[PDB]
Amino acid sequence: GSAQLLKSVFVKNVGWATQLTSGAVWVQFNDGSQLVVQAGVSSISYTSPNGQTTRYGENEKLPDYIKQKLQCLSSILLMFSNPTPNFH
Repeated sequence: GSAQLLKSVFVKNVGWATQLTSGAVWVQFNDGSQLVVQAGVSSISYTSPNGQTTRYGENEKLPDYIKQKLQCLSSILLMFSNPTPNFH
């Protein structure tokens, strides 16, 4: 793809993440499901294309597949661990 700047990021090419200016990251996976994550927040919103959105909070348990896909988001957290004044 011939493009300079991309506002979407592909994780492992298993999922696609859209960067929102409000600090929200929308990550869709290849299985057709989508996840909404807020920066700095552990409570995420998972949407399944069967018409089922479930909200995960720190007081909520993920099923196997949900935890599995959530694991891939760790890469973005590590990307924020890059030596920057916004990191401590």
